[PDB]
Amino acid sequence: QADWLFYLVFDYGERSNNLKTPPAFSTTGSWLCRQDRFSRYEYGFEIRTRRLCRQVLMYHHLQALDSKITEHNGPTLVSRLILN
Amino acid sequence: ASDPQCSQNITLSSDRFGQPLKQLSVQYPRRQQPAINLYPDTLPDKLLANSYDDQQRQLRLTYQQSSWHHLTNNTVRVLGLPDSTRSDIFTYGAENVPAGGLNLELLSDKNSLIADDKPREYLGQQKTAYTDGQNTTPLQTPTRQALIAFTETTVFNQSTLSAFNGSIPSDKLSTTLEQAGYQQTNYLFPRTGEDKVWVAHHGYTDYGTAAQFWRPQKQSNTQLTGKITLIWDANYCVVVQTRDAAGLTTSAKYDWRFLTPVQLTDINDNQHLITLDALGRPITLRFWGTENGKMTGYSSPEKASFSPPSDVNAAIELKKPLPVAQCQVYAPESWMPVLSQKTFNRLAEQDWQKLYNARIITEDGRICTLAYRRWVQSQKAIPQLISLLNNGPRLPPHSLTLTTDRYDHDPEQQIRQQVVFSDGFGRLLQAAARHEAGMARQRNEDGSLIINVQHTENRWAVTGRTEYDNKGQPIRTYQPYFLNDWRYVSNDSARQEKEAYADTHVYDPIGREIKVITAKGWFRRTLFTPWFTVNEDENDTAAEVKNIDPKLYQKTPTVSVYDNRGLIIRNIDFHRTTANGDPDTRITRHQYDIHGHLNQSIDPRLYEAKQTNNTIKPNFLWQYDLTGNPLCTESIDAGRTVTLNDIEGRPLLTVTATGVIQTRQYETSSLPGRLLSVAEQTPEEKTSRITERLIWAGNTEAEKDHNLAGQCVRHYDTAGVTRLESLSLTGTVLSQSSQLLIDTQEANWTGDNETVWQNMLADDIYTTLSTFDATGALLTQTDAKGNIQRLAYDVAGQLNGSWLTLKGQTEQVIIKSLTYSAAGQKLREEHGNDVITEYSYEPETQRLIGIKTRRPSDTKVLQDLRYEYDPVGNVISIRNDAEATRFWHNQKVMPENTYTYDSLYQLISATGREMANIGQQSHQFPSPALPSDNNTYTNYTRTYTYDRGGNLTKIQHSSPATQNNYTTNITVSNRSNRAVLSTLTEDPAQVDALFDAGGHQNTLISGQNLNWNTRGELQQVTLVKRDKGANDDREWYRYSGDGRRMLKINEQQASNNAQTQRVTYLPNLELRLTQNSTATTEDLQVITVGEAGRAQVRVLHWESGKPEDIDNNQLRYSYDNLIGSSQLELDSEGQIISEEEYYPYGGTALWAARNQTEASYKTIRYSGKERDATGLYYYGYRYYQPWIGRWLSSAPAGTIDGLNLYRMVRNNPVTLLDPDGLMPT
Amino acid sequence: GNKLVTTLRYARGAWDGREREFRGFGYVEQTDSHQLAQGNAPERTPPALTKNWYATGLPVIDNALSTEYWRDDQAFAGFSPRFT
Repeated sequence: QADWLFYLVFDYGERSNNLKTPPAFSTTGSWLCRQDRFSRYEYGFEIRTRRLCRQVLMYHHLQALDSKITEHNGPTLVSRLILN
Repeated sequence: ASDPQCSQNITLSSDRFGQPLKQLSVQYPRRQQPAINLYPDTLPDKLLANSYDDQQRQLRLTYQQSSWHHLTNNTVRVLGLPDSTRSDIFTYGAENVPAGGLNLELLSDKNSLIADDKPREYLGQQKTAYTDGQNTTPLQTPTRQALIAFTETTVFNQSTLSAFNGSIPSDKLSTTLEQAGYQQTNYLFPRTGEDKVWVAHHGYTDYGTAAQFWRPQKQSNTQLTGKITLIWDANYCVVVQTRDAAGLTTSAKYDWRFLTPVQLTDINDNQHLITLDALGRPITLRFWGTENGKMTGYSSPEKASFSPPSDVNAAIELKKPLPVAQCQVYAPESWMPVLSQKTFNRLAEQDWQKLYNARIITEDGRICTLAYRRWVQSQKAIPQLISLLNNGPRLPPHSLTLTTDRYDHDPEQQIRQQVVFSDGFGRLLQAAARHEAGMARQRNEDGSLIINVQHTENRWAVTGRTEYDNKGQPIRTYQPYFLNDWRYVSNDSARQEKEAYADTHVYDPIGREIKVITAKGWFRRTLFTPWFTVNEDENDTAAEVKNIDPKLYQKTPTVSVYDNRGLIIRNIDFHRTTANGDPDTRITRHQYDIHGHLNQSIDPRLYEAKQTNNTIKPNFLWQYDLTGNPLCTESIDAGRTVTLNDIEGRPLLTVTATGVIQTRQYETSSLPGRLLSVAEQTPEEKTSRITERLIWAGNTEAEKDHNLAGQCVRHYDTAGVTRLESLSLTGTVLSQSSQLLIDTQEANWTGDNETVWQNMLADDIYTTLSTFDATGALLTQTDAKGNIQRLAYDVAGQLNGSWLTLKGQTEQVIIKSLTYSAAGQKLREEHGNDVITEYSYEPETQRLIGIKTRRPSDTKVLQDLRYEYDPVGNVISIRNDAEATRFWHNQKVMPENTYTYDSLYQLISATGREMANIGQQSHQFPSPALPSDNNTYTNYTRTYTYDRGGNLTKIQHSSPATQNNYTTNITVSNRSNRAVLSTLTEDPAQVDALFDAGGHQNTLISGQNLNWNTRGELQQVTLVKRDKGANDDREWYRYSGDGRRMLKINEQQASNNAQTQRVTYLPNLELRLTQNSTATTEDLQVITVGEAGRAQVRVLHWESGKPEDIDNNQLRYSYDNLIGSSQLELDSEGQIISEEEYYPYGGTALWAARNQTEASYKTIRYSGKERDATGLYYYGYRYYQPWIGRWLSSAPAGTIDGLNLYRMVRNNPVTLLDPDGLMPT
Repeated sequence: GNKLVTTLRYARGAWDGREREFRGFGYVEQTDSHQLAQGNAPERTPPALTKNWYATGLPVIDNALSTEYWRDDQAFAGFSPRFT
């Protein structure tokens, strides 16, 4: 993560999106399994998908960009969309 | 159905990567006139007759040649990197169009119109100079990064160099072009036998390296300018500290969450700061910096804490002493109703989660619109929710700005609060500014407008209100008004409240507006055909609506007739002076060149003369370079002007219409390239003088302390020197000085030593000071002697009162109070002499339709003027219902002044009341009648005769009561449109002899000649010519760099009046020194408040020679009529000192005063200008001549219209005004 | 309260057959109509029609479409495809 300044993150349910505080860049949760699970077979094998994106969010590494920012700034949330 | 215009674009050839190597743009000619015209019902007979022109029937073939680099191999693929292009045009007639038109096979054929290798006009070529970050020498091929060093383009070839005519020798031209930065070279796509062309190089970049990411390090707009630089931030993604060639450096800090600069520092080290909210929207700004090395503003946030509210109501109610400006509140969600605590308590407290899970209630309590409607459709709706939503008083998405102008210790001026509402399409619905207490429209809680008004302290000026069609076009607009709220008013009630004023916009299927319907009671309308556009004004459409009977304007539209390149070639006007006659169809003709630029233009009068006498030239003739710059212009009325510019586009060498040679010295390419000086000479002079010189500031501490870095601080011109002492943080002059040249000195600012310039300069030097608020509004002003003004503003930032103290004196109130309409027009003004003016408006147009001035202590009406108008806006009548005035004998009521116009809105006639003894209008202003004279005033009428060229030729004046019957006869050249009175000549063949090469009139009357300077301002006028050793009575002037008059010097040479009347013009101060050649007779300092033509109040202060019947520190209040002409001048107690009526063309119709001593101090008269003793009144850039109505000289300003030498306001002096001369075009 | 309505008509569409895919509609007719709010104007911006013809790649239709065009006898000859 130190090699990059910006990050585009797709949340599949690993973190709460009903927070007043920002969602974590890196979390301990796990994606949520959707009700409408489905599969495709046109490639000769089953490709089954069980998840969908819940939110889309951007983070910027602010110390790499600025320099005077508190060390816990790699995962700094800038903006996000809620996909309900 | 027929005769469309048609164009076709044909790719002739392309490479394997699809790039257009060869391409032709085909413009087809106009189709042969058919038997049937499908639209004549609404046309004049001559619109069909004059619909066809040669310029509409040519086949125009514009051909492109091109090439691109392609870096293609196994490891790199970079395509489409252009390095060359050429454009040429072939022309053929209508007869050369192949049957069936043009297409690619016809064109690719060997013998086609462009395949046949015949000559064509070269329009230009361009080249790309590629680099590698090391060399300035262009690469044969580009790098992977396509780094471009610069762009080359053609500017000149022999057809454009010939355009310089005789203004420069060919030896000098070749030298000059290289000095000017042009390179003579070959063609990218040459043909056999072609000559070399000149190019300009621009857009220079020095690039960094891969390690720095491939970013620029240094750049220059052109080869001749200084390079500028910047610092890349640590990650080469952000620009830091841009820096000028002069060492002027800016600085900034970014909010890295948004990569958006938030802290900005200028070259004078002043600072601006904003912050951003969570979404990246700017929220409120702060500023600080120094003005005289001393810090001022709000400073940084830690010095004066402030937290922007999220609440619009709190914002509306915030206190004046905020340490911020432009405070923002955003409410984009206001359209979406929100759950209240009460409905929560009655329902959601137990069921919140059901509605939340049902996606009706949002995280913040807002109510979903689409999900809610679905909830209802599904029949799951709940009555507490239904009521909550139905009763939600939602407003369009909006925001509020709290505009402040306060700083430091001063919170005194109230915050300007503006709420703006947008629609759901991102368009602007309206905005309103909190205004002052007064009447306003009322509203109901459902946003329902009530037209009736009531007084309130809480009202906002609602403006720009617009309703849209959801494409973004207005379909309806509303007039401005005051509302006793800021909240948006429902569009439904606005439509219902018929008494409210609004306009309707009617569009065709394209979206072009074709009918405009106004509240005024009439409408505009237009017709489009492939060849012309017909603009029907209100007076024409008024014929259906059925004041001069609109039959006069029936079918008299203004019509634009186009060529087949989309340029306007004919301007067709229909001139009728009677509704029962035929129009004189007037067509202004225009010819475009091969580049589509105007080639030449001529009016109908000279056009027809030209047809029988071909030695008569156009009003305009033009020449252009290959980029379209106007290298040369020539006019039969105004002479020939030629200019050669630099690469940036600024002049280097120019020759005026009068032959004056001027040249400009700029800083070198290692420097910023700013102007340093201008030198000039007439053809007869061999050594030029430096008439302009600029001493530029750098980046030093002293310059920064006074905010002068990068500014020109010493400006030497034709009058003297202007010097900046200090600028404000708002960019205004905080302090400046000025010193003028001694009468006998010339502007020749040579050498490098200020001592010399100081010896050239007079010892009369002054400094003025100004105090500003944080937005730059003027709060106070100290003049050259020490007289001090103080201003007050309303919440909207408009002047709402004014005070003045003379040096050493107690402050006087000049304006007790001032207030405005929703449209910002003066509504009421209360003067310090206990005189009150009320302003009567027409809501339909928000036009001033009347002026009422009273002296409330005896409720005396001093004036009451009403203005009546036609459908377009020509005043057709003015009537003053007030008592005629104390200077009149046995007369109480003045007659209505009527005005008659023709179909072109020319003033044909006017009537009114004039002094019985006014006599002949001339250059000599009459004595006033005094009240003891028992003066008789009489009725008059005056008729204005215009020719076919739009020139005034005769003024027929009559007054049967005194038989003041005479005609002013204007003789106009029969070759040009130059004109003089019969006084100088009756012969149209000799009129031209009364003008110089540049169109400046040579003489006023026999014995009174006009001595013009090199720029066009009049240098000197002879008033009394004497012979042999006698000295002539003369008036001479000194003007500044912008033509502003600095001095008016009237020198009387008579042995019993050897006297100099010296008037110096200083901002807001007139220094009027009258002295005999041996002794001062009078010395008067006039300090003014406000502007002439805007009811300016003046105070007369004497240091010497005050008359026995004159008070010192005397206040003089000018009351102007609708056009700025001074109607009355009142004293400090509101009594009438004097009055004047004017003829429409600036003459004097009526003139009287209480005391001729007092009358002698009134100089501001017609349309706010002074009546110069010469009879030729100076307006910026030119002088007004009342017996002609066409001033004295021309201007380069006329272009596209095809206008003559000059005329006053398109001949409608009682409706249209142009005090600055900005109208011609 | 102002509302816009747009309605499209389709004609002459086609299927590829050989590569078995939908090719498109040879003719698309789009009408735009300004149903502006009552009480606003005495008249609405008159409606507009856009008539578009597209290549489908099926020459039978692409050629047939030539007779559906608005006609002008005084017009220039129309176009035909070019292969190179």
